Amino acid sequence: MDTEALANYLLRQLSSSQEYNKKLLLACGFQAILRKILLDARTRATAEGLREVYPYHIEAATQAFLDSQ
Amino acid sequence: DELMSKLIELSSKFPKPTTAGKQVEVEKENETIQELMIALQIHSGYTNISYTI
Amino acid sequence: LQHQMTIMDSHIRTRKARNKELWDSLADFLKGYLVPNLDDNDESIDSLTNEVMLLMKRLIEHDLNLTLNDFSSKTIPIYRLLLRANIITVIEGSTNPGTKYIKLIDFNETS
Amino acid sequence: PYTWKFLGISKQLSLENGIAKLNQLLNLEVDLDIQTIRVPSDPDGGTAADEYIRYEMRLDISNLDEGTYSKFIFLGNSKMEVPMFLCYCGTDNRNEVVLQWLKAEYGVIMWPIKFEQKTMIKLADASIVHVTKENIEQITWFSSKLYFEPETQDKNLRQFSIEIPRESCEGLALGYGNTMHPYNDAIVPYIYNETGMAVERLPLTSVILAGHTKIMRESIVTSTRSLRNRVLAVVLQSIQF
Amino acid sequence: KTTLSLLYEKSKQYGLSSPQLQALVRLLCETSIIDTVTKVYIVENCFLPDGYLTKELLLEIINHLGTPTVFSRYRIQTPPVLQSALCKWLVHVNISSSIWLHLWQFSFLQKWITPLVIWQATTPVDVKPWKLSIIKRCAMHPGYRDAPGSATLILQRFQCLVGASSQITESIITINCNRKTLKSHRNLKLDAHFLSILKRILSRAHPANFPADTVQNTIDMYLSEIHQLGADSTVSLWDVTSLEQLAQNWPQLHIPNDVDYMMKPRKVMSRDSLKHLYSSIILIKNSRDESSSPYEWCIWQLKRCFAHQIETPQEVIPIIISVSSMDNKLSSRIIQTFCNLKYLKLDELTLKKVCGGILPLWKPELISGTREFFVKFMASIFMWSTRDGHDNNCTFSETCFYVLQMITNWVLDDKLIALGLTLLHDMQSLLTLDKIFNNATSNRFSTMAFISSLDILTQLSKQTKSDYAIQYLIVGPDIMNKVFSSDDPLLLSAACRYLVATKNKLMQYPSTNKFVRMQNQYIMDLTNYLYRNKVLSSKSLFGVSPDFFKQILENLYIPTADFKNAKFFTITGIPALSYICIIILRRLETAENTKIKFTSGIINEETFNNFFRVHHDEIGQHGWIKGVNNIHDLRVKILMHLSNTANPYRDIAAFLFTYLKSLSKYS
Repeated sequence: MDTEALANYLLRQLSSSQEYNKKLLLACGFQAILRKILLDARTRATAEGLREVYPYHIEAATQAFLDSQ
Repeated sequence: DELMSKLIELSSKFPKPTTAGKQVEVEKENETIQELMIALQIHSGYTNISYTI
Repeated sequence: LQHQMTIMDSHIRTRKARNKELWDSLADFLKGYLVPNLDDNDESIDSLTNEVMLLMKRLIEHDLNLTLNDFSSKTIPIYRLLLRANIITVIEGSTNPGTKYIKLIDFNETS
Repeated sequence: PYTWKFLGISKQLSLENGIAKLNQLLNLEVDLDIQTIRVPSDPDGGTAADEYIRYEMRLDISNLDEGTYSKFIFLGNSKMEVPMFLCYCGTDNRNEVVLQWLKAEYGVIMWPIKFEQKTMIKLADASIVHVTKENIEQITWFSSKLYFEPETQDKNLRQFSIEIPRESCEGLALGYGNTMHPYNDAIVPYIYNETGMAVERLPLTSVILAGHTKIMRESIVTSTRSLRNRVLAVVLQSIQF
Repeated sequence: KTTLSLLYEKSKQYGLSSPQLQALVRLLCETSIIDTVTKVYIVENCFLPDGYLTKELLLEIINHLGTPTVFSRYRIQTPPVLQSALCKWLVHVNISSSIWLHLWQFSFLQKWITPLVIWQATTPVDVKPWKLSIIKRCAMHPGYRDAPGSATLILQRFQCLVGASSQITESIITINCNRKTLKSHRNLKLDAHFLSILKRILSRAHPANFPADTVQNTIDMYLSEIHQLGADSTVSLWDVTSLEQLAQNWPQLHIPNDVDYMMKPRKVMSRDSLKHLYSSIILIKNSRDESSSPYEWCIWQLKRCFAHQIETPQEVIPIIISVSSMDNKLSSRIIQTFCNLKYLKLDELTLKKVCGGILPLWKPELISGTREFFVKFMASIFMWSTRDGHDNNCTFSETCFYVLQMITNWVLDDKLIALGLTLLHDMQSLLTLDKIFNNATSNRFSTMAFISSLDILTQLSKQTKSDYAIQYLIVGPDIMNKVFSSDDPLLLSAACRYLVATKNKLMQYPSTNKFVRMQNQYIMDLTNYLYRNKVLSSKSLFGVSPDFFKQILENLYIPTADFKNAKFFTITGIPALSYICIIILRRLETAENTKIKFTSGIINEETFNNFFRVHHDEIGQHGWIKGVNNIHDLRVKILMHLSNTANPYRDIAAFLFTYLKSLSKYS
């Protein structure tokens, strides 16, 4: 699934070069924020210390993300 | 066998085979220049890509 | 092998020749094409080109003093072009913020 | 966890003469130990030609893992037609660098090594045996597990194993009497008598001594960080023709 | 469509040369007269090169493959799909190695660039490690779906091709481990229908430039290069790229001391072609001697072959036999070390395959002891076959053929020629022993081996400009009564074919010499046994008195016992030749178009006469062969067919015409 395919997804839920660039940048933002959520999940996984990023780590990452944004 | 005899004779008759610190540094400079432009010209959309030598 | 018997009556010049050719062609390409395309620096392509001469003589040697704050606002787009090229080792410099040090991967390093 | 890979050496290089050019080639200085050992000291094994010379060389910038800990072993003997072989461990590619230096420097040609089924059984016999400070042999028993993998029509018989706990191995060895190589001496004849199966002929894939080592087609895996000397002597004696 | 039709009609038969390709690709990007949907069709259905694309053409093409940026707004842009299609055509058909890496960075081209860069990474020197950082960067970049597998293909080429580098292999493991796109990348398609058209474009006018007959091989090696990836002042010999370059840097070149690499294993140079000459070069640069490195490696692997330690002896031996066929001193060393009974025990097949390859071309620098060494060795292998008792252990016979092929050279040499003769006769005793060649258990291998050795004497007799000792010129009675006692017709053909050659030397000696007297007995007995039929009156048949023959035919049941004796004294009853005479008469009857036919199978006096007496009143007019009126004539006419080039057995009749006067006249 391409980053421009993520832009296509955001286009499908949202609704030509200028709009193309706008939607590509929106896809960049969505991808970066997904990466941020996963990175904060890894950070929470560091606090607990077991093998892998169990689901409540992504959960806690989302609450911290909302509490800071 | 004739060819080997001739080759051995000629090689025996030849001169023997034969400090390059500056020359190899010059070659490193060559590598850096040529490759750096071989990259930048392509990524600059240059109209005539050529053997930079 | 009879031909070498005649050649025995008879190089390093090639290395110097190709180095000087590469240096002058470096200057020619930079002066002629790149900076005129970017058309930044109020079309003062001579001075922007001189800054690019310094940046190039520093990139070629892979000096760590290549820093984004030293890259002027007119040449930060050139750093962006190099980012697109990806030939530059994209160093997320943790030593110093803002003045991130970026350089090309050394073409001379055999491993 | 400690795996190993073995290569043959076509000339009895004096590695100490050339250590410096390796060091500058590898950008580090490697150690080099020297040991003249007498490994097959038992009377039927011999009392002459035992004078193998062992070299320990290591690439340890650190010793946090096998790759950094990766240590080479050269063991040779002048009476041996092909005089010397090589051992190394880990995934580190500096091993390849030193091998390249060897072949380019000493004009020596090198090849990898394989094992036969009888070679595997002899090596397993060599793995259990230990010698005390009083120059007396002793044996430590492990739960052996023979593991075969034949080829048959329509995959009729893919694999089968013969597991032998410590107690059964010790009992078979004692029933055979006081001996030094129980796997060849007692266990395999017992298996053949009970099943008509020739372990030597059958397509053996591995011999596992639980918690001690795994002997395989191309490599040795060891619980200890190092290989005891009889293992290396058996390898060298297997190199030959 | 008219303009495109002209392009189609030209390229389909005229092809498209390099400048024509340069002009058209410029037209596609610079002009609107060609529609975009047709541009993605012209580049792969009309671009038909006469051969490999020249470097400047590729460089000029590469300008089309660039992209606009916030720098290069002014550049006209080819559409990426057309750019991708153009790369796909480039896949169908040395700074360019550096150029094409930066082509690979483009997302939409990178999959099509992988074969192009791989076909530049064709030498250990072309690849550099820092290039993989750029390749790795794209592999790890989001949005480059093809880069992971595309990079892994290039990485898998670098790791095996480089031969000496830091641990870049682990950087391959970082790339996507599913490798979903890499499976297709290592199995690229050449678009056979486009290729098939290109085959004719390469066949119409010109050879030697991507030749038509070699496209399948040329495409296969290009395919193999994509499949096998996962399926100072002095100069190094490895660094040179041409014979001319080797010539120029002769006093600067030095040979790396890495023996194994040289001895075992397209416009850009292929060092395998230079590796064909590395062995010869080393033997010339270094005066070929015991210290020469090719000598050790060939010995070393050969020792491993006999030990069965080599992974594939059949892969190594072809290099060994080819190399060891030359460098006589090396050839001797292999012979001394390996031509012995001990190595026969270890592996007969390799030894017979090996020694048979080398020894026909070998020359002994020392005459003394050579035959004794060979005779001692040859006796052992003979005993080895008989010790086995297996006729399938015919290694003695094959070795006999090989050494006699060598003996041809030993007799082509003016010296050591008596060496070849004595060895020839010493061997020939072995082949003629009954247990190796029994007239009942007659294995052929003995027969062809001997007639070959016998053949050598026929050439030796015809080359009698070089003189010889009368001993070892006549093969001798013990051999000839032996072959006569056998009945293989080719062997009989060889025997007379030898004696006509012996005849050519006969008149050069006085009649009253024993060697002339024994060979006069052969022809007399041979003529009597075959044609004269007066054998019982002879003192002996092949040294055996006739009183046997009458007695041997006792307890020997014959249908027409009225003629017990005369059957065996003719080729028509001599057993192997008897069935031959049936075949001879069948063709004679067919060529004659006889309506009457020889009623019996085997031919003889009573079979002859029996069916004429019933046909006699009309045999006089016509119905059967008109060149015959008695049994002797039928035997004659049986030979008359044998008197021409058609038969392989013609020599038995031709040789003996010279002595029987009537037969000479009929010939």
